[PDB]
Amino acid sequence: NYCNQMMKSRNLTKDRCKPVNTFVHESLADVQAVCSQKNVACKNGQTNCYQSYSTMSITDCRETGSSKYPNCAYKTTQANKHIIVACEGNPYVPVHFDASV
Amino acid sequence: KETAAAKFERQHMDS
Repeated sequence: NYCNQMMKSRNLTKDRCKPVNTFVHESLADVQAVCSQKNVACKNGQTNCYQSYSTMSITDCRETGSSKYPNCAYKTTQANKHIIVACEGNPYVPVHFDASV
Repeated sequence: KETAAAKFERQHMDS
């Protein structure tokens, strides 16, 4: 599936099976734009988290209960949700995916 | 290695 294939491709499951990962089907320019949108608190108290005004197409890849390295396995869940990201630096850009509301 | 903004893009972007 797409998630086994994408996780492979991006070096996310070559030396370890990453439990969860979300891929955003939007232009980089448009996800970077989220850092200047709705400011919200992060799960850890900090407030350098922002929520997109709109929903974006995303694919969540959850590892199964059975999957073990080196044979990783992912459940593919496609959706459209408001992404929540944390931003840092200049230019202020996303560095961490905080969630999908 | 790579910066945090680069890793984010490699891990989460799929335009």
